[PDB]
Amino acid sequence: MTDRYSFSLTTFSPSGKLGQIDYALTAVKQGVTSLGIKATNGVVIATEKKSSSPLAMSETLSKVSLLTPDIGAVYSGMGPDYRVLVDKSRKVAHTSYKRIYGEYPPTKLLVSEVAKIMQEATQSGGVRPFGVSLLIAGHDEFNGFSLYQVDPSGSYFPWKATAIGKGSVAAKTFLEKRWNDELELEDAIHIALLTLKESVEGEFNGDTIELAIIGDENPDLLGYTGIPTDKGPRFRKLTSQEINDRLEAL
Amino acid sequence: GTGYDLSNSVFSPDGRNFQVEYAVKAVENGTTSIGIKCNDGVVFAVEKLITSKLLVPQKNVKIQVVDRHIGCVYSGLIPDGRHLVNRGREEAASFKKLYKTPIPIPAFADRLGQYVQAHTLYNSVRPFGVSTIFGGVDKNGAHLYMLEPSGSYWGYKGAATGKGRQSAKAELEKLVDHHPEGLSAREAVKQAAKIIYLAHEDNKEKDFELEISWCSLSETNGLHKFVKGDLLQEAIDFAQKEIN
Amino acid sequence: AGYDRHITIFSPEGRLYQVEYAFKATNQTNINSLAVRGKDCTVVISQKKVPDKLLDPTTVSYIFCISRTIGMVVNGPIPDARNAALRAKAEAAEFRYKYGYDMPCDVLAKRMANLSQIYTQRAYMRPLGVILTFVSVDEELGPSIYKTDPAGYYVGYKATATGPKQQEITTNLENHFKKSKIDHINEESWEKVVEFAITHMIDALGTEFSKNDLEVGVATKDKFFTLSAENIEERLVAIAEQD
Amino acid sequence: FRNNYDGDTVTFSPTGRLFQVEYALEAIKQGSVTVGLRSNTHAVLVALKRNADELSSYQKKIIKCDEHMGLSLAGLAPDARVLSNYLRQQCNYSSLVFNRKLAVERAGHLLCDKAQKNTQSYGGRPYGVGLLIIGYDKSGAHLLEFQPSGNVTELYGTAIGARSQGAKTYLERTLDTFIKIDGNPDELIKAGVEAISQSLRDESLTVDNLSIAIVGKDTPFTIYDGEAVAKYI
Amino acid sequence: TSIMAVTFKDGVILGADSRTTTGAYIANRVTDKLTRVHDKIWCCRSGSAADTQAIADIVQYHLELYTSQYGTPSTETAASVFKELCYENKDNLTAGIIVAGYDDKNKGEVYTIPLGGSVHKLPYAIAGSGSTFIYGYCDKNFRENMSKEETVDFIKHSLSQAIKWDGSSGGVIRMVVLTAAGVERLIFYPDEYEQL
Amino acid sequence: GSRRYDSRTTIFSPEGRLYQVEYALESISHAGTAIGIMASDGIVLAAERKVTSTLLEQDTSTEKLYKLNDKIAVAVAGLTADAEILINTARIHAQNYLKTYNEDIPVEILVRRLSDIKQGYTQHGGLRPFGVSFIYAGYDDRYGYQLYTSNPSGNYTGWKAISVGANTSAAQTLLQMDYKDDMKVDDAIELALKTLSKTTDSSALTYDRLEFATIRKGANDGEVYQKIFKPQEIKDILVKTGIT
Amino acid sequence: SDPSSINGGIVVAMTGKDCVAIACDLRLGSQSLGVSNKFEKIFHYGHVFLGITGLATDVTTLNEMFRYKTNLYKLKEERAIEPETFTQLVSSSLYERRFGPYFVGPVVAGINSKSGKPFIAGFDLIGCIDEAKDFIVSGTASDQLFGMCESLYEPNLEPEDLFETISQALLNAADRDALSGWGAVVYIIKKDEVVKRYLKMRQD
Amino acid sequence: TTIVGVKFNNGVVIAADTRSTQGPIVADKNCAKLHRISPKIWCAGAGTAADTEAVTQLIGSNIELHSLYTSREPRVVSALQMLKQHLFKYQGHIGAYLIVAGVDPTGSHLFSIHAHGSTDVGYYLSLGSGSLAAMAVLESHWKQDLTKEEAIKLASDAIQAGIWNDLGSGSNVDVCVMEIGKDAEYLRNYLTPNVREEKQKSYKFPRGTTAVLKESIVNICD
Amino acid sequence: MDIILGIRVQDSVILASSKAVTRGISVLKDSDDKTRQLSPHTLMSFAGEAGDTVQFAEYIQANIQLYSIREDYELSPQAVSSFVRQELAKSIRSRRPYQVNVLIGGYDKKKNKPELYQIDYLGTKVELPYGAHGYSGFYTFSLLDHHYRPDMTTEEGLDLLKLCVQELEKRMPMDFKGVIVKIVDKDGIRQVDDFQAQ
Repeated sequence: MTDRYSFSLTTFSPSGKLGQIDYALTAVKQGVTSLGIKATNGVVIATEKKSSSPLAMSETLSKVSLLTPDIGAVYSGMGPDYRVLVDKSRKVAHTSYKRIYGEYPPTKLLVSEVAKIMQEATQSGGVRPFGVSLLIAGHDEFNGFSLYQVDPSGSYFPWKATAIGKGSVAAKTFLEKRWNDELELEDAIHIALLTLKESVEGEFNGDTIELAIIGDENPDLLGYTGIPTDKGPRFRKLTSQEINDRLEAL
Repeated sequence: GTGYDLSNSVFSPDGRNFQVEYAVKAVENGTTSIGIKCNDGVVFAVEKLITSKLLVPQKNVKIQVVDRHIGCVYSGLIPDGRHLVNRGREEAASFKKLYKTPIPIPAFADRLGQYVQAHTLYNSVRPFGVSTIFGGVDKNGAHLYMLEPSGSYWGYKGAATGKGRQSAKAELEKLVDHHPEGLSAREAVKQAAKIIYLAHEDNKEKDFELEISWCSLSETNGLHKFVKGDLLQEAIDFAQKEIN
Repeated sequence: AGYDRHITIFSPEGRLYQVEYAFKATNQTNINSLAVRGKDCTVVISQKKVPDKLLDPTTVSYIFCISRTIGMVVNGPIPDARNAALRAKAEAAEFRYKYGYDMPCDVLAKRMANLSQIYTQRAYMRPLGVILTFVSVDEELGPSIYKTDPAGYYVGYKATATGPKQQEITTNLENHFKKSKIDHINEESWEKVVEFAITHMIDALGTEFSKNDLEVGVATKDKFFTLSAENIEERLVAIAEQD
Repeated sequence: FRNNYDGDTVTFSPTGRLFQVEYALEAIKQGSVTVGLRSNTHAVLVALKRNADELSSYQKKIIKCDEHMGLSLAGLAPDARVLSNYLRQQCNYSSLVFNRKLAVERAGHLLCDKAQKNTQSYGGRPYGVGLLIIGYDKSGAHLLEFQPSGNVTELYGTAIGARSQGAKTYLERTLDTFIKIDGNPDELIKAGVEAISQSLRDESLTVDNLSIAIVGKDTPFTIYDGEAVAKYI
Repeated sequence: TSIMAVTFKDGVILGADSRTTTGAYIANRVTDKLTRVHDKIWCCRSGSAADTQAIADIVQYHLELYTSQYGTPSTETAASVFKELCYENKDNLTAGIIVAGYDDKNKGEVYTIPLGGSVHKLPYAIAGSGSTFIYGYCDKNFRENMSKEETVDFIKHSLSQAIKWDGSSGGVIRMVVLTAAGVERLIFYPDEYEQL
Repeated sequence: GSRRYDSRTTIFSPEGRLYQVEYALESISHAGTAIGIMASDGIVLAAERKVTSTLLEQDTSTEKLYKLNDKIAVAVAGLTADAEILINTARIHAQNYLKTYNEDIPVEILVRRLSDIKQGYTQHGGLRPFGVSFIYAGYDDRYGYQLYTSNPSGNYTGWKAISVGANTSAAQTLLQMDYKDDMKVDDAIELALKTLSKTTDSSALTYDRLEFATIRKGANDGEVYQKIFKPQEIKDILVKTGIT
Repeated sequence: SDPSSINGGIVVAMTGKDCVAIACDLRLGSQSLGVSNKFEKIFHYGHVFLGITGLATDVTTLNEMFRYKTNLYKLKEERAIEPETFTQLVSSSLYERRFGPYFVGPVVAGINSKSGKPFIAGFDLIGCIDEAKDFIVSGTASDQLFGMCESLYEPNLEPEDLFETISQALLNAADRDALSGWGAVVYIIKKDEVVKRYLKMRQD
Repeated sequence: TTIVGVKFNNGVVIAADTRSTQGPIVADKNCAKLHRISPKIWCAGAGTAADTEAVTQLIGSNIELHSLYTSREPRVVSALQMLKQHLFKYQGHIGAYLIVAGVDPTGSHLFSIHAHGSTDVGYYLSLGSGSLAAMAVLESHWKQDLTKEEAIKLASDAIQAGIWNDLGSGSNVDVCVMEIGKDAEYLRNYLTPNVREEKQKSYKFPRGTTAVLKESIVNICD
Repeated sequence: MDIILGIRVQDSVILASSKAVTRGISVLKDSDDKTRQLSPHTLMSFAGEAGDTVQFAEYIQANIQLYSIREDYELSPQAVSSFVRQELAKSIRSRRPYQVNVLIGGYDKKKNKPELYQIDYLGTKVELPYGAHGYSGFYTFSLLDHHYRPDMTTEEGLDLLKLCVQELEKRMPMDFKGVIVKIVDKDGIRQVDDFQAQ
């Protein structure tokens, strides 16, 4: 027994390529499309709920997840790898930040922590890189709204809007045409729905689409009253119904 | 491509673990051994090849006891069998220390099962080169089991493994049909001796020595004991007689 | 290079062959199982095949009682199946100890799926060649079915099927639900839900069953149990007086 | 074939063989010959010591483990030192903790289990030496044969090493005779020396070439070399 | 604290007072000292409340895992687990446990694990600070194979005396009846038992 | 065993070269170019952002210039994520030094430490090296303005002007041509931009594709100041130097 | 014996109208022996102020620790740490040594650079936060400081007035404590500027 | 300190005084003793102040993580089990004594926990130095099936008993109501019966009263 | 305890340390030098627990000499004193603490100013015009408080110390057998061999 794989499984090839990272990126390319758009007063991230069978309950599988009350994430690639990354991300937000400063981490720093976790699966002994790309959206007092992308290599970059996965090339092009620095959240939601429609083959509705936003504080989602400074989470997942109402004005 | 059979925990394209399958070959190349479940106990018997006149008779015991109520016999790489019984004993001691009661056969079966299965999980270890037949009596009856190198096991009415496993299985199947009400410990012992003699034809070249043990609620008080002296000869004769 | 097919590292196409081959191992037993949700119960049915006459039929099972409330049926070789069952039992017992309440079906499923994901990422551990279907009547979610595979994937189902002829059962079930328009069997007794399940099992596989060709597990509020050959015969008799 | 499955001890060949173990067994056959035989009162070890040059000594082949137990080796000497040492400790443990002399049968089981661990794990290698264990315990005289594969067997007599087959046939023939040589050590020894010389070919057993050991009823395990073995040549 | 377990014809009954104190102050006057470790295996705790609760919680864990693998555990096995924990950790624990359970084969059984971690199978057992005052009474009035009604009366009378003399005991008297029929919870108030 | 899948990242080739180091350097050669120029009154760091899009938020972006100290900074060429790992340990080493001696860490000592970390992955541990090359720009009261470079091998050297990443050959030639010991920070700024401008594999050199920073001892003060230029500031300096 | 009474020393902080004050004595002794009259007990990281009383060696170690942590914080966050945040950092840093504590009495003072709101806080040696709006006191003459502050203090004082109040509170408290005194320094803090003044006091 | 917990027909309420002390000195005349474990699980502690706060935030952090992992609302029995197992491990060295109350999918709950790791369940509980004064009130007025309003009164009355009769307690009363179907409502300073009377004089000093030795500007900007 | 005194004048730091080593009832040596040169312009005197004293001094010396070779530079006195403070501060919370008090006198060649640091076994550091460890301070700090001036010459400093030593030889119970005096300035460290009667 005992893990005796203490050497790297990702190494440099004569051409300078890191094979395992390139291959992980290829797995990301085969994944269902997901995207994110940053507005002036919010951020939207969305993807398609590619149910693997009509007998499956697509709601019991969340592709969009809350990391902190003001930060959410979505991905493209290997769903199981994403799931554990979310568990680790939620935990590191506490162990490396909340239990020290008594407040949730700003978006860039949490992204930085996730990125570190992914980089390590690129050099540590006995493991393969995570086969996913993430789109993390959030808000924090001193930086406002932000959107980031994290790749299998651990690299991450901020975006105004972007797409990853299957038809990311076409979707990125469609976003470059409609994006401007004056967009309001509802506008971005609208643009998000339009972009996603080109990537979807079959049914396109609130039950096959998963979408969340980072907007204003939702005092009704807090759970208690009595403390003025505590106004609620900015992260909110739209309901199947909220999505349909917007599809009619498509 | 190929090479799927060079490392222990690798799945081949058809979902198999070739190293475990090769371990099975070591088992089939071994001496034959069996187990018979009777109406209130179990009987174990094994073929002991006589390599030469030099082997002191009755001295190289192959059947082993675990705790005081379990018997274990195996075919294949003998050292691997002992290794497995050593673990079985630690497993039994651990269970008794914590729960006081001696370990139930089904519980013991899974203990050996999980350990054997564990050796098919990594390439840093090799699978066990033996198939094991074991059992005994507990709070609710007699139990007979057979465990393969894959860690696979089930409860049995009768079981056999090794060189003459086919002959043995054919004989065991007849018994099961002609005795739906259940065989008696005394009968099972003789029947066991017979089956081994018949299964010896798949190795008739070398001479052999018979070994039997049993565990019966009425005949041994539920404790594992070896069949010796008179009861042994009486069984050897019963077999020598029906071999002609 | 060609070793990207022996351990769990990516292939140039971003694939994990060892995981795909582990999926192959799940059909080695040539058994089919299915699960359906009642109004207030959950049923799992699985074929039972005992070829050898020397085997004690009572010890041949692929259904496991994980906890007082959770049941698990496995598709794959029995040793990997027992490995999963032992771990699941331990995880369920530990959860109750640490958090003070019974581990939910979907939570145990996630936990087992995460464990599987790890074998998928760490080289020294191999994937288990099995698919696990967990069932129960959760105190918050009601009747539940959650299934995990060697890729670390898991999801909840209205009903599901696993095995060599998985597809035939699945489409049969899909057709029934497109018709009824509801996500469960509208029956008050678990007995009738078991009958529905066996009935559709027969239609899809095109085979008849005796009391020893099946294995059944039922989940009710606060308890999961398996049927005896006789409880099954009683079920087979009732379905016979309808056809 | 073979070449692909003989890289380490943790690999089974397609026919269920363990080549590294088989290769270790081969080092025994290349070792000098040694014989062992017993009656009901004594157990004897006879060994042919091999030398490098005519300027070197003849490497010892018999090692004492306790007052009632000892063994002879064939193959890698260092492995014999490791194994005999483990046995010395086990005999020691038995005396100190239970005030009991270790049964030869038990010593064989301990040796088997120790060797087995080196045939199922990665990184290790099988022991490359054969051993003949003799002793006198509460159930009489005993002779055991140890193989690196982990297989230990109790015999009336036997031989290992090169051309060991000669002595082994002679012993398998002399059985009924030597097994009864009770209360007469010198006779059992001569019976052993006659068995070993049945595997000679190169030379003839000399005084600084022969090595004998005996244990029995009222005889602690003692080793005889040189002048002390003259009366048997 | 006053606790006791009594085997009888149909099974076994556990009884206890409901007073927990910190010095002379009654921190809880309605404490529940009858602790379930399995469907039909229960125990009465005495000594450090923190310690006994931790032990019981762990035993419950061990018995739930045992059940998942090997079926229903015997009362003896449950007593063994308690013992293992109490004996091996005798230096850091102050726990006196009475274990009582109902088996279909063995009927009702009672095991007492006192301070040192030793185990004793008995027809009936009493423990806690209040037990010293009822040794004579219990030894003179206990009989084997009593009926449910008689046993309940025996426990009720015994504990009321223990409560009468021991300031550390008091409140209500709680009982748990373990038989093939099931599990029954009984409670008896001061106005009743005080006038016996 | 595992030995089968071990690439052996730390061995010599028959020519006495370290495979993994040579391949990591090959990787570095495809990364955006980074330039460092040391003047009499300051230091300049300039780097080209590899790959960009209209939607890339440049204001909140940093992929090549990082602050290590208030007096030391680095320009990165290679795997960004590998760089962040090293940057963070360097930031720690600097604070440890300040805690121990109550003095800011001398530039070379921090550079040597980071280089030693890199060298380690080259001799033991069986892990791949970091695919990173750094250009360090710092100031201390012992050597004043300093410029250093370190690569995957763990080797480091000091310079008056240098470049890392893509097209260093062409860039080094241009720098060696117009560099002059008595230069001034503003001259350096211009030399840096011109050089990048001639070596870019892109159409034109725009502000959205650059990162700029200077370490000056602003005369009106007496202390050292690090200025990591903002988008608008880069756009400005781009027009002034005549590149618009 | 008592680590908190070996060296001596005091610290006090007060809030005013859009301002805050933090003050401390300058003594450093060893039991009855006065050793140094220049041991300041107030430090600052960016615009956040920290005063520390207690064992001198821990006062020094803690300052070095917080300089170390606020430096990294700034490098990663790209902004100076705020009063509220730093208070949580002190608290968690102290509780980390719960069973081998630093023998100190920390005090935080500052103005949130974004809300302009004045802030102060105190802690016991293992991290418990005391977030009073008026004043925080610490040191060998803490009883005296509580007495002065409760009497002299009043809400919304102007910087120039708060200075007179904090000073009189410090001075008169110090003079009734044998282990406190030997000089004093006062910090008046405003969103834009910070003034430091050394007070004239008894030297016995 | 005086903290109480009272169960009513459709929920549970907890309250505490606001006096914090260091020996016989009042350090904070209005500190908040009611802490949040999760949105609807609230807590109050007595004993080592740093310990109740730390233990509350640690388990709170872990409860949140557990909630996210299971996609379910936090349960009071989980906070109880995590708190007690943590405290037991530390053999009483973490001086945390707490009253935890809350509502979750299974109903309303009320528990007490002691530093050594033991727990209790009840309909009404009190802790702290003012524990006995508060319990005298609860034993006199509590009754089964209290209404939300009766519970607020009873709890509030119990703490007042502590404020007035226990020297270790004083100032204000804080309350938090947790009802089965709604959000929890925290009522900071629900009662303020101890306002300091206006002082007889103003101690504002005429500027220049304090002798200064040296002055200077401090550099904040880098 | 032993006598450890230090004084910083205009362009140098003077360190005076008693020469006696007493164990129980006997004065074992009367020419003990309680000092170690850490670097050419940095000197450290020490007093305290029997074995820990020299072991600590020599340990610090080794570390500074190592730093000097590795960097081919000399750490400033303030840097050295900070390194020494951290070591003592680590020690106070370890299994068995170094019970050593020290005075560090150095001449900072970059600032061209002498510096005197007093650090006790707890890691308590302070920079002073003059310092002392143990009971010495009780008689010398009031003397120096009276006769000290910042602009004193190395010679005026030596006369000031002579005054301190005379007071110690008059009022202190123990016979410390005189002191060894060393001067630290821009030219290094030299020992005043003539203090037995200066």
